[PDB]
Amino acid sequence: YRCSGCIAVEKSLNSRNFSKLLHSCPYQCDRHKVIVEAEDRYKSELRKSLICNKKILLTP
Amino acid sequence: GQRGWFCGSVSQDLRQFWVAEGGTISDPRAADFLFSCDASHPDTLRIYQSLDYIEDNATVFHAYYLSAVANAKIKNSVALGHFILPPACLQKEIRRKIGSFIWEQDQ
Ligand SMILES: [Zn+2]
Repeated sequence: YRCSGCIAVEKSLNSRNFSKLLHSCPYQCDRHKVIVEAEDRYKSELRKSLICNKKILLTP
Repeated sequence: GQRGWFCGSVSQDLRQFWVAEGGTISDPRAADFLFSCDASHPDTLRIYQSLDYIEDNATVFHAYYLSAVANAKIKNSVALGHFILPPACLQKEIRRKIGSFIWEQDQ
């Protein structure tokens, strides 16, 4: 049974490698599909907060 | 070589186990493993709102990962992916989306 994060037993896998591991994995289980999509939403909103704020202007 | 930090809200038991067993153990600010037993208003927020978290260079794992290993044979099995600790603002919806029945899938 292949599915990154559920077979995440190999040494050297850590908090810096892990996020990229799942994203690179052709087959993902439902639990990790959900968590990933939830985390991507959070990360998107941090970015879009920085670019939007309420005062920041876009000017050359 | 396994560096790892722990937020304030972590059982000293778990920290002790990390010290006792693993790769070369060290616990700096940045580290290789990010452990926490909380995601509401502890030190962990300083991970979630770092650029590393935004740029997929930081995943927080629940420190009970160490409990699971301590109660495993040695270090085998106990995949990390089961202990992903997402921001608390997500957890309410993560649980529901996973728990829901196929005839529901509300979103
Ligand atoms: Zn999986």
